Amino acid sequence: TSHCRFYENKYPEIDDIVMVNVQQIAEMGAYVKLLEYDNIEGMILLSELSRRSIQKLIRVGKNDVAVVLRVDKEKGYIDLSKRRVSSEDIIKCEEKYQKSKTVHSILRYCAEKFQIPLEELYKTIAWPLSRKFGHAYEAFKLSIIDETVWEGIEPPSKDVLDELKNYISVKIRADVEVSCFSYEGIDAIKDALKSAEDVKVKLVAAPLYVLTTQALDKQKGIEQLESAIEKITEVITKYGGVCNIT
Amino acid sequence: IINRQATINIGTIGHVAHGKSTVVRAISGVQTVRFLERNITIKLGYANAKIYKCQESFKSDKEISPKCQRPGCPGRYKLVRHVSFVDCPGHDILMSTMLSGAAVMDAALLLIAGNESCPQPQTSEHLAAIEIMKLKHVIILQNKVDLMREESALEHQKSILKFIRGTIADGAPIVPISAQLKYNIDAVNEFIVKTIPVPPRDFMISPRLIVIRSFDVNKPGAEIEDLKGGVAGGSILNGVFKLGDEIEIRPGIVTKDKGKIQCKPIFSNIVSLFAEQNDLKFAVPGGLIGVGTKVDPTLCRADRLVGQVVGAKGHLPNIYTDIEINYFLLRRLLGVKKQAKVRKLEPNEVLMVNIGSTATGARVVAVKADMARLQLTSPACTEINEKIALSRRIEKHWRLIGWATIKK
Repeated sequence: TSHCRFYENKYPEIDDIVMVNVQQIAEMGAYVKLLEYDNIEGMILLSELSRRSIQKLIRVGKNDVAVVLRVDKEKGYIDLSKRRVSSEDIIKCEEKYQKSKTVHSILRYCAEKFQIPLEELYKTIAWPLSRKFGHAYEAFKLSIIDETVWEGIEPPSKDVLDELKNYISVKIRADVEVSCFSYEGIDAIKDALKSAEDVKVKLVAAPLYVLTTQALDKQKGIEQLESAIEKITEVITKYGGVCNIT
Repeated sequence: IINRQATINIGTIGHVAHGKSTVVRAISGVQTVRFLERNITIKLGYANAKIYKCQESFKSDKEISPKCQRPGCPGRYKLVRHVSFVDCPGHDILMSTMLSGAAVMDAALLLIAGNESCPQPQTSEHLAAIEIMKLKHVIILQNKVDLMREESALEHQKSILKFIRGTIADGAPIVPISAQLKYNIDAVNEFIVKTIPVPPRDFMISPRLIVIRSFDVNKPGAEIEDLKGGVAGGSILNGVFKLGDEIEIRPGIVTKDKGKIQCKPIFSNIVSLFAEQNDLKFAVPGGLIGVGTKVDPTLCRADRLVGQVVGAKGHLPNIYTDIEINYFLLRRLLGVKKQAKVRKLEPNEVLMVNIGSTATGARVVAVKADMARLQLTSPACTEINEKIALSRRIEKHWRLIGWATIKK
């Protein structure tokens, strides 16, 4: 089950920005669910929505940025307006929304795993991350870089945390052909291996050797493979045998 | 029970789809090598039989099992001999392998099926080859008898008898045996002991080894830091080998491809000997042994080492490109389905000359009457005199003509 607030409180404040996903239109305006503050419905009348084809632009599925004007803190009554929002801060609002979405995504694996309510989890997460630091995504990022924010609250489930970490967290193929005719060859092969392996090198049949080279930043794989090839070439020339590279 | 290796080499001949592998299985138990990396090198496989006698009736004497419980007597079997089988295919295309097998063989087993036609050319050719390559100990075996009538089999036997009279093999025993039903093998075993003796062999003779098969010991899944050396499946006719000696493969190898070749024969030290099932220190001549040497596993892969001579360090044989042969020709051709007359040898023609185990293509330069000079494309070695079988081309594939000896 998906519920609970995004920031700190269930009810929005004055002048704050909220993103809405519209389900149905044309009766009063749009009384639809929120994505920035809880899942309680927020309403716009057919005047504040228009800034400058009026029916076609919104309809079903599309997202709208709106500023909160009137709040009734009793059970759940929120009023929204689209006309007042300026173009300069729209990008910022969007960014905020994205951050919120990311936070929500982060608090789903926990819900899935230990079969416990999501709201409680959210509450337990928001205290050292979303209150002290500012936003939660940045805190999470900081933690991933250097662990300092997870220290504040005691974990009821470390396994979940580990899983989350894992979630948050390149093989290049090469072929070397061996076709020696020398006196000793096995030893030479072994020597070659001792210079080519140390990542993962496997034997298949007899003339073919399959090796997978791991790269850190994708481009780094060319520098090691070539070196390995060179080493291999050096290896078999002295004894009196041949090894080919395709 | 002592773990003694092979004493005498016995070979088996027949035809395609007749049944030889099955017969071998019936005789021994361990499945044949044939039937990419392992086993695949030639046409001959690898099998081993057991000769244990229980003497404490009629035909029932020898057995296949180590423990005697089948005939009646509960006493343990007496050690007689242990033999290695060389199964050669009887196909019209592949015959070089068969020829190679023949050179090492000391005993022969002929197989003819009952239901098929009585005169077969391939079988006759095989017989001729056997006659040529110093073999007289031949046992005739009838394969498919269960699908045949009461008198038909007798008639077939009579026909066979009529056929075999003018040949070198005079007193050849005839046994009817089932391959799929597994019966009458005891009689065969008895015959093996009776008719065929072991020729005198001593330590004094210089070591000579012939390699037929090649093996590489590499297993998928395991890491490369656990490797095994190259194994050369080689049979010995003369010369006793022990663990800790230097071996050389004679004919030569190409290592560089500009620049003239000067590199010596392939030197290798013996690591481990594979005889029958388990490793042994001594190697008694008269059997096929998987000689595991310091040679590359990549070299012992497929069609590279088929019929090549191997010598021990401290002995010098000769390598020839031009060979001097003393030949004798037959009247009519054997192997053709129809019989064609053998023509006189024409100068400058591609003919296949099989000296012992080597499969080489040779061209004729000079013909006199009995002596002939041949030019070889692929290198060959000569030690003493060697037993040679000659093969020519007339229609599509190779046909046997006669026998030859090196005059040196």
